[PDB]
Amino acid sequence: MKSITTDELKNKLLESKPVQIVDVRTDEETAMGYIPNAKLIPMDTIPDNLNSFNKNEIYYIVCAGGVRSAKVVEYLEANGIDAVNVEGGMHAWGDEGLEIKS
Repeated sequence: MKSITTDELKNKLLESKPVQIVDVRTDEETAMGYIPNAKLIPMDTIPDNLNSFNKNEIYYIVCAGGVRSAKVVEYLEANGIDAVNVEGGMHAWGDEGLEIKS
């Protein structure tokens, strides 16, 4: 399984092309703050949202702790979608610089 640390993912904020981050936590969790610009697609709803992903992009999958996200990476790979688990999830990312929607 492809994997990336939160520090390495943060480093990609310095890059030209925008990175695709998908937060698969529940609505209750993401409501407390999520990574700016992340797609919010709770895990249980992922099979209903295959058309949010395309076959040309890499998707970095984040959950609370990097467990749920790993199962989502396997599911996406079985559907032909490049996905990378974000190690340690939001626990590793921290709670600073997050967005909450008005």
